[PDB]
Amino acid sequence: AVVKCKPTSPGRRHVVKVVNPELHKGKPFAPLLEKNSKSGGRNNNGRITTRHIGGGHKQAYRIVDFKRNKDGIPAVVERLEYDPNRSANIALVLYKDGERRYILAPKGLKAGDQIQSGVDAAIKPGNTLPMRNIPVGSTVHNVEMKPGKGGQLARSAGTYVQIVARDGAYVTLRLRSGEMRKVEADCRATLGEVGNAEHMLRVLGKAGAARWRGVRPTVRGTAMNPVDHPHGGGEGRNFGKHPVTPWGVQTKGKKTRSNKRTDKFIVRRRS
Amino acid sequence: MKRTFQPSVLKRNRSHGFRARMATKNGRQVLARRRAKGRARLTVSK
RNA sequence: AAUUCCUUGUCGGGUAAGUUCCGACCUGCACGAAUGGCGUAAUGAUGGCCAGGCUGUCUCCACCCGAGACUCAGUGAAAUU
RNA sequence: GCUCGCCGGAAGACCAAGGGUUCCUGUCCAACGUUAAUCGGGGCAGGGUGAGUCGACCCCUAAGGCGAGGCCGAAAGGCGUAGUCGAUGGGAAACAGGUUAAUAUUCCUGUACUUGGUGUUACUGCGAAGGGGGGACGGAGAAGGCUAUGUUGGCCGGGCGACGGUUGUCCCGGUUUAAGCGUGUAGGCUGGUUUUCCAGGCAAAUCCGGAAAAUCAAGGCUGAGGCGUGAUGACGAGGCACUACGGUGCUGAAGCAACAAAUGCCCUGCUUCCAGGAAAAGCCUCUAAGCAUCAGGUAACAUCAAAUCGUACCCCAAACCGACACAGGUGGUCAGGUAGAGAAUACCAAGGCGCUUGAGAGAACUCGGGUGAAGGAACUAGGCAAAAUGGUGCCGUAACUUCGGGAGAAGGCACGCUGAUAUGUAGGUGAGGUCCCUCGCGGAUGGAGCUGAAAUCAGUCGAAGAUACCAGCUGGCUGCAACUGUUUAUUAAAAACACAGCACUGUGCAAACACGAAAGUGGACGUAUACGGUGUGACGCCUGCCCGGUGCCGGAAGGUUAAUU
RNA sequence: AGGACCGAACCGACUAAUGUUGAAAAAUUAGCGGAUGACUUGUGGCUGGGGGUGAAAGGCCAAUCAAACCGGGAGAUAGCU
Repeated sequence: AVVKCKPTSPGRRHVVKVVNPELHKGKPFAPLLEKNSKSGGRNNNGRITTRHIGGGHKQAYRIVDFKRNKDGIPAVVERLEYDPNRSANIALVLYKDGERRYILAPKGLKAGDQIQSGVDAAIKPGNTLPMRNIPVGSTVHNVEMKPGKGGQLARSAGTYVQIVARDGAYVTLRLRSGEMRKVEADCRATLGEVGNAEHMLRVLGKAGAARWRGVRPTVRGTAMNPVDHPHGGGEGRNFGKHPVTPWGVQTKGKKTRSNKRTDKFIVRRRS
Repeated sequence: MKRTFQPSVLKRNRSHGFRARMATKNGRQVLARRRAKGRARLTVSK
C-alpha cells in the first residue's frame, strides 16, 4: 500500500512510502546469508569506473535460488522477506525433505502456498517448468537464457514476459522492453509475475533518501570547465554544442549495440 | 593549525621501510644508489 | 525587469525634500515557455526599501578605569644605505 | 613560612599516538633560559623501569597486500587460484592493603584465579583439512529495577572561642573495606520429555532440519544489584615512647541508618521503524577413513610449567606536530559542593598554578573598557559599530497557507522575603506490627521515620525581586533560490553546485559504458519497476509555431568511390 | 515520527576590531551557522601527474598546481637586459 507522509517538516512533504505488512519482521535465515562489501564503483585498478556510487547502508547478500532445479519435491512458502539487494521481495520455502531456499516472490504468493518444479509440475503461479511444457501465451518470469544456467530475464519488481510462439526448438518471447526475442525451448521459467508492482510508486522525497541507497550526486557537465567535460564552460550558460557524454559520444539517439555475435535471436528490437 | 607531518611509526615503515624498498625492482635501485653514495643510513628503518 | 541604451521614462504612493524602493502604464534599444515561462506557503549569517524601540553613529565631544607610549636598571633586533 | 590572587567538564588526574632519559639524587653556572639566577626540561657524575593474570608476542579473521602453479604481456611486468600475511574487531586467568629519593594490579603481606605437560586411580567409544550449533552484530524511543556518588541524621573523638553572644535545635573532623567463593533476586527468552520415520546438510551421523504419534505442565537458559563469607583481618581521626624536628615502632575510638540519584549497570534486553544492519577462530556437538585386552576420552588427586619483549618520564603540552621554553593543532578515560533544565554560567573542594624582565611616572596619541546634559540616524555607500531585547507561568495573537505552519507572531499581567492554610500540604519513599504461604531475596495489610513541590490568603523591605553571571529586538513591502545541505584550505558562502521530481536517449546481459596493449575488473553476485549518459530542478497552472541549416534515426533505386584483380 | 525546534561539547567560518618586521607564513577578541545527520571523529587501507579526486571553485593531490616533487637530456634556446 502506498502511504503519503504528512508535511510535518520539509523533506517529509513529498515522501511516499510502500508499506507491506506481510513482510517478516525479524532476522533473515542465517544459513543463506553472505558478506557483501561495497566497492564505490572502483575496479581492481582502484579507479572509478562507474560514477555516482558510494556510501549507503550496510547490506548482507541473500543466496536466492534462480535455477529451481529441485524437481519433483513439493515446497511450502514459510514467509515473505525484505531483500535489500533487489527491488522485488523474496520468499523462504521449505521442501518436504527439510531443505530451505530463497526464491523470488510472485504476485499472489503468500505464506502457506505450495509450489513445485519439474516437467510434470502443475501450471500455477510460482511453479517452474521448462518452457516447452508451458502453454503459449502465458505470463512467466525469471526466464533462463540457456538451459540450466539460471533465470536472467524479468527479475525486477513487477516485470514479466509473455510466450508468443513456439515453432521448433525455440520460443518467441516479448520482453518488458518490447523486444521480441527467441530462446531455446528448454529454458525454465516461473509462472506469474514478480510481485512488488507498487515499487515504482515510491517517492524518495529528499536528497538524503538517495544517499541511503548508495547513490552519490550527479554533476551536470555544463557546470564544469572545458578541461573537465566537453560541455565545458562559458561566460554564463552557453552550451553551444551537440549533447555528448564525457569522452565524446552523442548520447542523444546514437545507438551503441555492436555485439553481432548473436544478432539472430532478435526480431523486433523495440519501438 | 594542523601541519603536514603527522608521525606514525607503522606508516613510516610500511611506506619507506627496508622491506618495502626490496619489494620492487625500482625500490632496489634506490638502495643501490644510496649504497653507491655511501649513505650511513640506508632507509628509515631505525 | 539580476534584462530598458535614450533615462532620474511618465503617473501615483511614501518624505518638508526620494537617480533607490513599492504600485501601474507599454515606445520590450535587446523578455518568453524544460540552456524552461509565470506564480508560490515555508526556509535564508542572501540583495533592495520603510517603520517602532534603541543609542556617543552624529551635532560636539567631556571625564574616568586599565595595557602601551615617557623616565631608570638589564638584555638587545629590522627593512634601508 | 604567613597572606593575596587565578583555574576547577581544568590551567586537576590517568593513557594511547609521538618523543626517547626530559624521571630521582649529588654537583656546577661559561654557553643555553628573550633580565638576574644560588634555580632549570642546561653542563657533569651516579642511580632508577622487577608481571602465569596489564600490553605486545601468540590463535582468528575485515578492508587490503603478497601470491606456488596458472592466464596475459616487446623486456621490465600485470592480474589472480590454492595459500600466506594484514587490527582499528573476536579469543584463558588478580584483587585490596603496605612500601622507594625515583617502579609496582610487576616488589612485600593477606586472600584468589586461568590454561597446558606428566604421573596415579576409577570409569569409558575415541577419531577431521568434513557436517551442524554458537560466536554474530542496525537506527531511534520508552520506561522499570539498581549502583557509583551525594546530602542529612545517628554514632565516636575534639572544641567552649582575640569583639557583643555561644553547655546548645552549637562548632570541627571521622564514620573506609576489594577480587574470589556461596546464594540465584528485579527482570528477559523459550512449552518440555519419550518413541518411530524421511528425496535435505557433497560420504556418514545418535548432531541439525523435516514429518507423525504418546505423555506432562513445570523444564531449562540468561540475569544487574542485594545479602553472607572474604574480615577475631586491613584501614582508621587522633594519641604515646623515639623524634638529625627529615621522621619511625607500638597503640588506635566510632565505622550505622534514612533519603536523593546518574549520560554508568541489568540491556548483545524490551518496543518500534526502514535505509534491513562484518568475517573467522576459540568454544559445544556429529560422525567418516582409521584404532579397539591398545591408543584416546571424562572425573579426582599429586606434581611441573606459564618463556620472550614493553613497564622511567611528558602526553591539550616548555618533552608530540608548528624553525622558538611559539596566545595555534592533537584521539580515549575519570566527572565533588551551592545555585541551575544542564557537561551552560557564577563562586568553591580535591589538586594545580600567578603564565622567566622589573621599578617609577600618571603628557599627546594608539589599544581594551565604564559613564554622560539636550537632541535621537541629523552619521554613513549602508544603523558599520554600539545601544537595546533576553527567563518561567498564565492570558492573548493578523494577512497568507501546500492546512503542517506563519507563531515565542504582536501585546499584556504576575515573580523577593516572612507567617498561616499544613507545629511540612499534594506527592514520593517505606520501618515495626499483624496475617498468609509452594516457610523465600515471598505476598497482603499496615503505617512510624525520611523527603517534599505548587497554589491561595495575610504581612513586610528597597528606586528597582526573571535584581549578579546567564539570557530572542520587533513589525511592513519586494528581487532571487523551493527547502536541510555543498563550495574557491589562505581577500568571493552567493542568485553559484547538490537536491527530491520531470523528460529525452542508450542498454536483452559475455548489457551499454568505464579502467586496461592484454588477461581481467567495475557496472552487478544486479536483469528494462534495472543500469549508463544528458538537460531541467519541490509544488501549482503550463510548456505555443518552425525539420531550410548542423546532428541523430531510417531508406533504397541511381550517380560517385579504396585496397584488390 | 523528523536531512524538525532552542542550545553546550563537537564540526564550521557570516560581520567588525586588533595584528600585518604578528603571539600566529590566516590567528586572537566580541558576536555568528549546523548541532540524530547528505553529521562528526580515531586507526589502517586504495586511487599517481596529461594522471588521480572533485555536491564543480580550475578546487585539492605534503606551506608548491591551467599540469606536483626529485634526478637526468642540460652549459635547452634567449635577434633581449
